[PDB]
Amino acid sequence: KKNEIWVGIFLLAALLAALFVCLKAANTEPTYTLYATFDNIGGLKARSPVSIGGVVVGRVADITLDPKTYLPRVTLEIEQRYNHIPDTSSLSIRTSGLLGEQYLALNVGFEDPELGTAILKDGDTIQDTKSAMVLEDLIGQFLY
Amino acid sequence: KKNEIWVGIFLLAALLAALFVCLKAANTEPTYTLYATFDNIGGLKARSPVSIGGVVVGRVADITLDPKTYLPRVTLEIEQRYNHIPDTSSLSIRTSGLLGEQYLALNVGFEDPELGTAILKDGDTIQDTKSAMVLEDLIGQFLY
Amino acid sequence: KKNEIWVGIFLLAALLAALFVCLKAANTEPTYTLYATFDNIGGLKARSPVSIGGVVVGRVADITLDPKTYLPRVTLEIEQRYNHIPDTSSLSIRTSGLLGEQYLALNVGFEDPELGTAILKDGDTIQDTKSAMVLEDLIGQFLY
Amino acid sequence: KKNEIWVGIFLLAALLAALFVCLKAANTEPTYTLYATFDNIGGLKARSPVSIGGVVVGRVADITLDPKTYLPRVTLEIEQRYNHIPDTSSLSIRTSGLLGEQYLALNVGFEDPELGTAILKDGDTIQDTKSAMVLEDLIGQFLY
Amino acid sequence: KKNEIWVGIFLLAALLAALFVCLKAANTEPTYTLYATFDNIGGLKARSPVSIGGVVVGRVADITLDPKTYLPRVTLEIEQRYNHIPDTSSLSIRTSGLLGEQYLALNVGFEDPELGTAILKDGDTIQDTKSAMVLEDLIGQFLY
Amino acid sequence: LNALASLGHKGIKTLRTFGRAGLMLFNALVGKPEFRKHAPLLVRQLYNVGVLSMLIIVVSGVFIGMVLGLQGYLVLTTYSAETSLGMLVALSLLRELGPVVAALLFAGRAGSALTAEIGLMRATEQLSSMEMMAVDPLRRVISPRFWAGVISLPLLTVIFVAVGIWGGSLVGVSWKGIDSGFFWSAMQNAVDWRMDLVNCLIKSVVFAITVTWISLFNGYDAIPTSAGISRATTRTVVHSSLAVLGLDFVLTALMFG
Amino acid sequence: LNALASLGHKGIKTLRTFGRAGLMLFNALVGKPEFRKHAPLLVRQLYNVGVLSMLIIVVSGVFIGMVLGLQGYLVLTTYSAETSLGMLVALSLLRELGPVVAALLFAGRAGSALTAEIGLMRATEQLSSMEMMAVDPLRRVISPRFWAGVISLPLLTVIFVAVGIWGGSLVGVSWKGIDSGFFWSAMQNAVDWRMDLVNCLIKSVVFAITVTWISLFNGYDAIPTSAGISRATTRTVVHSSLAVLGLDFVLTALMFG
Ligand SMILES: CCCCCCCC/C=C/CCCCCCCC(=O)O[C@H](COC(=O)CCCCCCCCCCCCCCC)COP(=O)(O)OC[C@@H](O)CO
Ligand SMILES: CCCCCCCC/C=C/CCCCCCCC(=O)O[C@H](COC(=O)CCCCCCCCCCCCCCC)COP(=O)(O)OC[C@@H](O)CO
Ligand SMILES: CCCCCCCC/C=C/CCCCCCCC(=O)O[C@H](COC(=O)CCCCCCCCCCCCCCC)COP(=O)(O)OC[C@@H](O)CO
Ligand SMILES: CCCCCCCC/C=C/CCCCCCCC(=O)O[C@H](COC(=O)CCCCCCCCCCCCCCC)COP(=O)(O)OC[C@@H](O)CO
Ligand SMILES: CCCCCCCC/C=C/CCCCCCCC(=O)O[C@H](COC(=O)CCCCCCCCCCCCCCC)COP(=O)(O)OC[C@@H](O)CO
Ligand SMILES: CCCCCCCC/C=C/CCCCCCCC(=O)O[C@H](COC(=O)CCCCCCCCCCCCCCC)COP(=O)(O)OC[C@@H](O)CO
Ligand SMILES: CCCCCCCC/C=C\CCCCCCCC(=O)O[C@H](COC(=O)CCCCCCCCCCCCCCC)COP(=O)(O)OC[C@@H](O)CO
Ligand SMILES: CCCCCCCC/C=C\CCCCCCCC(=O)O[C@H](COC(=O)CCCCCCCCCCCCCCC)COP(=O)(O)OC[C@@H](O)CO
Ligand SMILES: CCCCCCCC/C=C\CCCCCCCC(=O)O[C@H](COC(=O)CCCCCCCCCCCCCCC)COP(=O)(O)OC[C@@H](O)CO
Ligand SMILES: CCCCCCCC/C=C\CCCCCCCC(=O)O[C@H](COC(=O)CCCCCCCCCCCCCCC)COP(=O)(O)OC[C@@H](O)CO
Ligand SMILES: CCCCCCCC/C=C\CCCCCCCC(=O)O[C@H](COC(=O)CCCCCCCCCCCCCCC)COP(=O)(O)OC[C@@H](O)CO
Ligand SMILES: CCCCCCCC/C=C\CCCCCCCC(=O)O[C@H](COC(=O)CCCCCCCCCCCCCCC)COP(=O)(O)OC[C@@H](O)CO
Repeated sequence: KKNEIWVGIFLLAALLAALFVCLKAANTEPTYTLYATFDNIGGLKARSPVSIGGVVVGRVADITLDPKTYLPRVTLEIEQRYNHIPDTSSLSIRTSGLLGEQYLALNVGFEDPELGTAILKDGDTIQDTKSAMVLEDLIGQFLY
Repeated sequence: KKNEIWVGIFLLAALLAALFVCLKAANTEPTYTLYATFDNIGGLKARSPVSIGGVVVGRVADITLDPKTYLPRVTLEIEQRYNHIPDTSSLSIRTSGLLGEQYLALNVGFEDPELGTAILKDGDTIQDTKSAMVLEDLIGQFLY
Repeated sequence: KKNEIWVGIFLLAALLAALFVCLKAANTEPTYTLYATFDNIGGLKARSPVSIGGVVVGRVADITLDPKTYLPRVTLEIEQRYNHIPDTSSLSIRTSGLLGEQYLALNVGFEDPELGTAILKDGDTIQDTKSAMVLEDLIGQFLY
Repeated sequence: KKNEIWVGIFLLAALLAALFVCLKAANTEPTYTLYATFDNIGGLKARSPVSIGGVVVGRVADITLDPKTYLPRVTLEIEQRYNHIPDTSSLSIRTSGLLGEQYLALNVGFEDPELGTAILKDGDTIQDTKSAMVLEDLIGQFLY
Repeated sequence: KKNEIWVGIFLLAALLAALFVCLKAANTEPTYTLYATFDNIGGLKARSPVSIGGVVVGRVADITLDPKTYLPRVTLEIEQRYNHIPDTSSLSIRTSGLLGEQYLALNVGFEDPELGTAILKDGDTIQDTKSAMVLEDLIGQFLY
Repeated sequence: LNALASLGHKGIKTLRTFGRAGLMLFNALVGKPEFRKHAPLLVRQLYNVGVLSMLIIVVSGVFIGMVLGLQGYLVLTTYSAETSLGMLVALSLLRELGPVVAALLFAGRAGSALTAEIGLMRATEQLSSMEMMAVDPLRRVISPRFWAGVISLPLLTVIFVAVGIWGGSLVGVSWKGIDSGFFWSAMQNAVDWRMDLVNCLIKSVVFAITVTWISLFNGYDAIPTSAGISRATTRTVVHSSLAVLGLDFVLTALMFG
Repeated sequence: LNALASLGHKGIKTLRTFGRAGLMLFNALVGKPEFRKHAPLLVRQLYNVGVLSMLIIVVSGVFIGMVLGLQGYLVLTTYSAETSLGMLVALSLLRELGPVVAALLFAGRAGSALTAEIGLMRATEQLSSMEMMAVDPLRRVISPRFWAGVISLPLLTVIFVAVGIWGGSLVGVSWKGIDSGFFWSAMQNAVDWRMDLVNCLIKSVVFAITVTWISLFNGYDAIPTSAGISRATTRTVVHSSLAVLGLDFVLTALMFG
């Protein structure tokens, strides 16, 4: 008919308008890869956040202990927007609540002084990589 | 039947008018925006409140880690009632109990002496901004 | 006459069930009003109890942060049975266990030694008072 | 032919739903066996992980009690990829955060020095094998 | 109809035979009863287990505060497998984690010296039995 | 397109089904009070809707409270918080389980029996023979059954919560051995009269209007055959359960958000 | 006494109602396999029972998971444990809500449509005219509808749990702003394949046998009038909901006790 098509068009407009009002509400990105080697990581998993000052800048997608020396080797995915981190940076593992559930804190120890310190790029390796605390040798630190 | 359509249009409009009033009252006041920068904000998410001695006056809109220095830049929304805050006023991050959420303590550093310092308005920055505590440095430095 | 008897049993069962919920599952009197101004009240709320020695003697009515100094001005609803409170009293805010609710610990200054020291009656204010704790100044006072 | 198409869509939806639960919501390999006898295993359980540096390298079976001395006997299922563990190693039981699970922290004695120190493979025993904690002897070691 | 009754009797019997097997397997081995007395048992309820280094071997049947001296008298049920525990074996009350249940630690501290000490067979008492602990006087003696 | 015209055809006849439902409830509840003629009619319908629904409400409330008491015990005993079991059982019934599960069982038992009754009165021409005696069947048949459903679901909800709390204490105190002084006193200072008892009654009144209006209309609008009545009885259970669970989310975001 | 004789009279005719139900299921499922005649009959009944129940299962699962995500967020945010919301939502669906609520909606929608269908086939003498063609109606009518109900309720339960977990993450991650790496990884090492995934399937198979057997028998044993069919359709919803909730307590005490 005539008004039957105008009713079928006024509904499909409203049906896709709510699909654009909700999917655009409540918020892909290019990344690059870093590597780091710790002694103890315990509690860190894949998709754990990487934070600078409390703001999440990356993820963790690996860990994978490596053979022949038995140390863990974390692989990071920092976003492409934060492409100015120097190589003098550190990595530490923080606790974030209870039940484990650790994350990585990347402190941008930026110097850019003499000698010429290089910006971290795709494939490089952070060297400091402090460790995760254990809580059982801290009370052995306290009691002996 | 010329009446079953106009009743059903009014009935379906009166349901979604009730549903829009209900969903708005679950998810105003003129406010004025403040900006501040911290070294570590850990736990402060969006919509976390700002308090005057325990009474909530403000909010947090977005966190937004700043480029070219890599420090977070939190955006406040102080309400328009409390318009005599000096700019010697401090900020801190506190826990809200023992296991609570996180909040911003707007420590009002009252001076108003023979100084001639202004109050604040939209777009001015607080320079005190101590940081949030970590729970990892203090066990590392008190217990070594 | 069989249907009207069973409706009377159905209405009697719903009244015994509403008495069981309102009495065993959930458990107006003339009061009077006091005043106090604390430095920090953090966590206190309207309809929170006041207690002398542990026993509830009144509530909290409408905290309402005071202007011109921005200190919180707590005002109370103490009940007419306890009309002998000396005005050399104290107040503290305590936490009821470790993760419990937060309440006001009205300490009674049981002296009335000389001066004919007055009785808190409607509109009067308290001076001593005490401020709640924040857990960041606890570790600040411990290890600095 | 309309009914048999919709049954095929109903069977396809139940297979995509079973893949979503088994992969994103819940996430046989040849292994080998190591032996250890602790003094106290408090909280440890079958199918609990073993970890080197934080990374899971095996599980726990066989937690039964050893007669004639009444000391707990634990034997492990370490995986065939990590066939280089020196038998001068250590063992510890740790608590995974503060209220988390119990796990075995296999410390690797990375020397393989003189005398060609052997490789743990099937049936071998570990002899360092520290302890678990009880929380009573913590404060007994603190204040006596 | 001579068959609808004998089928329905067999069907109703096969349901309550299934319901009796199921309810029994949700709420054996010969054991031997043991008794002990404490000064404070706080938290130890019925059906709380007894452990050898972390492995549960016993139960608790009833508490039964004894008249004429007013001390509790807990009744144990050790399994018949572990028939070499001497009369010098200690008992203690422990927490099972940090916030756990409560349990009895059957410390098998056997000397078996040059003189022939006996075995805890049925109906004999343990005299070691330290007590449970309370964190009220312990804080009251360490802080005074 | 021949698909857009068929979709707008179903979108028009959905609008005048909502309009027929608004005219049925308006012409049933409005005009000439008649408190003496309708008072015996209310008591008979309060038997069919309310008294005959007490078996599915009392037996289901005891089992649901016993499952809540058993499943909440195993969670709380990890953190040594098992004296808070009565607070957990009572609050999870006064919100979200007392209102919702008693409305889903009301829609299946009393909502199906109301659609089947009215559609049978049109298949045997009882509603047309009342119009011939100059009696309005919307005021005489529909409206005593509406008020019987709005009265009896708030009364069946408070019985559901009462025997559900008793079944939870039957597991916690009697079987597991929690101290009964700690069990009941932790419940009494957690349950507020405004946030918990009044909000339970607001939910069960909104649910009672919705379930009864859907159930009365689907019998009044049914096709008066033996197969068309059974199709409308199934349509009541689907439309009532999607409306109870949908409104339960909107009222949860309002009351406790 | 004249009361003890009337109680023993109802206790005898309850025994031979259980005996008629055991003879109906035994003579439907036993003898002469017939895999080729019954394979087109299974696919048509798998449409009526399974495909036509997907609307009430998908829409109810999203709303129930969203209420669980909103109500569990307000509890966990007191103790700063809100990254454990995904463990709470997934475990409270794999036990006690996935099996139970999908069985109560299966009993109201597909259980009512099965009692109404079979009782209509006896009111129009379709089952008696099949015996006159020397076709057994217990093997040809009853048994394809039994296996369609035992197949489709385990398949509808796994769809209910899947869209319920998605609705819980839709509140926790998208609206409240929990870190999505913490949300999903805390769920994955809490959900075990044996204690959680297999125990969800055992419950939904025990519920599928019980609901389908009750629903097929109440249509086969109904009084073949238009009022006797509607009485048997209501009897299915009451007997299925009391049996699902009763068996849910016994299986909870076994599996997780
Ligand atoms: C110095 C050393 C320090 C050591 C310290 C170490 C230890 C420290 C902590 C230990 C653990 C603490 C234990 C916590 C125990 C307390 C847990 C508890 O009681 O939870 C209650 C559950 O009620 C609730 O809302 C949950 C109630 C609703 C539950 C949701 C319904 C479930 C089903 C969903 C519906 C589906 C649709 C219907 C199905 C068809 C919340 O009540 P609440 O108190 O908050 O008051 C109400 C108001 O404040 C809102 O919260
Ligand atoms: C379509 C056919 C219509 C048929 C109508 C059928 C019958 C309609 C209702 C019957 C009784 C309702 C029982 C509800 C009892 C609850 C009534 C109640 O006291 O709740 C008040 C709020 O209510 C509220 O938000 C408003 C909530 C109540 C609404 C619940 C029913 C919704 C539909 C009602 C529509 C008719 C209303 C006509 C009003 C013009 C709270 O204040 P309260 O003092 O405690 O302390 C306030 C303190 O917090 C500060 O002062
Ligand atoms: C004081 C507070 C007052 C608040 C007032 C708020 C007003 C709330 C209105 C409720 C209307 C209820 C009317 C009943 C509508 C029930 C919905 C319905 O009809 O069901 C299906 C559609 O479902 C559907 O698309 C999905 C239907 C939605 C179900 C209705 C939800 C109620 C509102 C919840 C929205 C939450 C939004 C949350 C946003 C975050 C029909 O398909 P179907 O052909 O198979 O039929 C079967 C047969 O035809 C088989 O051939
Ligand atoms: C030094 C200073 C020290 C300071 C330290 C201070 C702080 C210390 C503590 C802080 C608080 C801790 C927060 C606790 C957060 C964790 C809470 C949580 O996740 O609970 C889970 C809920 O799953 C559950 O079973 C609950 C699941 C089922 C829920 C019941 C269903 C609800 C409805 C009922 C059905 C009605 C019938 C159907 C309706 C018609 C249990 O999973 P769980 O991990 O146990 O693993 C499974 C297995 O071990 C069994 O437990
Ligand atoms: C009345 C008409 C009858 C019609 C019959 C209809 C169809 C009947 C079933 C169909 C498929 C069932 C799917 C269930 C899949 C679950 C099967 C399953 O693997 O579960 C096993 C236990 O099961 C168990 O307790 C027993 C539980 C399964 C029973 C669930 C259905 C109950 C009724 C079944 C009656 C027929 C059974 C005939 C058997 C003789 C666990 O071991 P699993 O290797 O994982 O690791 C063991 C590890 O812990 C140590 O080795
Ligand atoms: C692998 C595991 C296998 C386990 C196997 C276990 C076997 C489990 C048997 C289930 C039988 C289900 C058969 C269906 C029985 C359903 C019960 C029933 O018929 O309902 C009413 C009786 O309710 C009643 O007294 C109460 C009926 C009880 C409901 C059935 C419970 C099922 C078993 C749960 C017991 C938990 C015990 C827990 C103990 C701690 C009848 O009244 P009513 O005239 O109005 O009729 C309406 C009409 O006649 C109106 O005129
Ligand atoms: C189907 C059953 C039909 C029931 C029929 C309807 C039931 C009733 C409806 C609405 C409630 C009426 C409104 C209440 C009237 C008063 C409303 C009001 O705001 O006044 C409050 C008094 O509270 C009051 O004493 C009134 C409180 C007394 C308790 C009465 C509450 C009604 C209980 C509801 C029944 C539960 C049954 C359903 C259970 C599932 C003052 O503030 P409140 O003192 O806090 O602070 C001050 C303090 O801190 C000291 O200064
Ligand atoms: C409607 C859908 C129809 C589904 C059709 C039926 C689904 C399947 C039924 C029963 C399961 C089959 C029995 C499992 C066979 C194996 C049974 C078994 O006991 O073997 C275990 C292996 O586990 C294994 O790899 C087998 C584990 C692999 C995972 C397969 C589990 C089946 C998942 C269930 C589907 C979920 C869908 C429903 C979701 C609601 C060994 O012990 P486990 O290694 O632990 O310790 C050792 C470790 O610590 C290292 O030494
Ligand atoms: C106390 C305060 C609370 C009160 C709560 C009030 C809530 C209760 C009000 C009315 C219910 C009374 C019954 C109303 C009618 C029952 C619902 C209905 O409309 O029926 C069918 C559903 O259509 C359907 O696809 C379901 C269609 C969608 C249902 C509407 C969803 C709810 C409203 C969201 C707006 C969406 C607009 C678009 C979103 C922007 C339409 O039949 P259809 O044509 O197939 O003909 C074929 C054959 O089935 C009958 O002719
Ligand atoms: C865990 C459980 C917790 C305890 C639960 C206790 C049990 C539940 C308590 C109260 C609910 C009872 C509601 C009272 C209903 C009374 C209303 C009534 O009389 O209804 C008539 C019969 O109803 C009826 O089905 C008679 C109702 C019978 C009630 C069910 C009792 C079953 C007891 C044996 C079961 C053995 C199981 C194992 C038990 C150890 C229906 O006829 P109608 O009006 O149309 O015309 C008149 C003419 O036909 C009646 O002769
Ligand atoms: C996979 C493994 C799991 C499988 C699970 C199996 C469970 C499913 C099995 C069979 C259900 C099939 C349908 C069976 C029949 C449906 C239940 C039934 O018996 O029907 C009525 C209930 O009677 C009633 O009072 C309900 C009566 C009590 C129901 C029995 C409770 C459950 C068994 C507890 C024993 C109690 C003994 C005493 C306790 C010591 C009796 O009609 P009545 O005479 O009124 O005539 C008048 C008119 O209603 C029909 O003639
Ligand atoms: C929050 C929700 C989350 C998302 C939920 C998405 C919605 C749900 C998704 C999938 C379930 C759909 C199941 C697919 C069913 C398909 C099976 C089917 O075709 O059934 C026929 C119609 O069914 C039907 O009611 C047609 C089913 C319609 C499905 C409902 C769509 C409603 C959309 C507009 C609502 C506006 C509300 C506001 C939205 C913004 C029944 O005829 P029957 O076979 O006997 O003979 C043939 C001849 O009669 C059919 O022409």
